[PDB]
Amino acid sequence: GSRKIIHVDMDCFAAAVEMRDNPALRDIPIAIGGSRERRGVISCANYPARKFGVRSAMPTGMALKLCPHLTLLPGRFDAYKEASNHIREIFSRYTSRIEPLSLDEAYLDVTDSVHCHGSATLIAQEIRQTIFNELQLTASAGVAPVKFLAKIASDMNKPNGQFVITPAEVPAFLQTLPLAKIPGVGKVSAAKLEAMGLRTCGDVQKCDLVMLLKRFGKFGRILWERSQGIDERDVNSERLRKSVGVERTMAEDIHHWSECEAIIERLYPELERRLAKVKPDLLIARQGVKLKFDDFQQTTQEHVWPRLNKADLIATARKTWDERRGGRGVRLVGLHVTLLDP
DNA sequence: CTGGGGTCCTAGGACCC
DNA sequence: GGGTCCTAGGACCC
Ligand SMILES: Nc1ccn([C@@H]2O[C@H](COP(=O)(O)CP(=O)(O)OP(=O)(O)O)[C@@H](O)[C@H]2O)c(=O)n1
Ligand SMILES: [Mn+2]
Ligand SMILES: [Mn+2]
Repeated sequence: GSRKIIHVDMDCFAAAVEMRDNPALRDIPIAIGGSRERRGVISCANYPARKFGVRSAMPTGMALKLCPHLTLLPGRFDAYKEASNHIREIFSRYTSRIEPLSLDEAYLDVTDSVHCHGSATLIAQEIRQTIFNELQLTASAGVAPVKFLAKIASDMNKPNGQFVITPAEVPAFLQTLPLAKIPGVGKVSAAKLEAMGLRTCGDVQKCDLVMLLKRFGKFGRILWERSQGIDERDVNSERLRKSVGVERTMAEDIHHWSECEAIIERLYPELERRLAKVKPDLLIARQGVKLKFDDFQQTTQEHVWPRLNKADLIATARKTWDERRGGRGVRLVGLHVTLLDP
């Protein structure tokens, strides 16, 4: 049919929760990210900091080259987690059809709700307001007939605002929309479809689908469907965690197995505790390890295995350390585990 | 000067048709 | 010629 979707997105989420519990940071540049001593990167940044040009996923070295007086915080999870619990409860009051994406996001299908006389625009306005009133944080909304447009619109108005796209607005909206804003079209593909001349949807709309399944396979279909603004994906509230990882990047590389083993001794207890919260008996499907060398190439060894076992990890890492390092430094060691199927 | 937590997609070989 | 599991890797998102 024609549904009503509401992408809610907390505005620079982890930064906002810091500014509220510490109003001193309200107007001075702040970021959450690992310190440059540790080779970290920026998670999020307040608006005083984005002035300078600091964005998420930026190396901390560069965040300070463009904003020296940047206050760097490590980050507090629950403070973000507890806040993200509340917003989800607030969604619960309006629908049960809630697809949580990350901590600050949520797709909401409201097609079958009469909370605000069946107007998605108010329901969105309500959640944004009632989140503000009880958590003292601001949120932003995107209303659309489908999932990906509701998300694009949530960044449309950006800070403490919303943006609505009706089916009559859609065909014009997609003429000028660049492929890179379509969630799932990141840097590499954006660069590639453009080597073929395709920068906006409207360029793809005049293209052939037979060939787009040649050059891109399945991804060419998804591209083609939304360059057409078709998106059948349903708001699923049932998705579960499939895997639990713990990984670490160290200040200066390591070159000897004894060091790598010393790291594994310390990340295993965290992986145990984390997996305990979900499987108190530790039964799993596969476990494995992950190295990242200095040439940034990354390798994985993982094999079917019944229960989180410390000694098999050290074993498997050691074997990977031997036959795949080629005597390069390694900047990252990590442990992984794939959950059982239920 | 490049995190840490994840998701989904691809592809070859193995296994069992 | 199948499906499906197993494994490794890559693009992508917050
Ligand atoms: N690469 C990344 C990107 C995001 N994050 C995490 O994602 C959160 C919100 O996502 P987000 O993408 O919405 C950013 P937000 O802070 O909310 O800015 P906005 O107001 O424009 O939406 C941040 O608070 C970070 O912890 C990360 O850890 N690594
Ligand atoms: Mn956000
Ligand atoms: Mn978000």
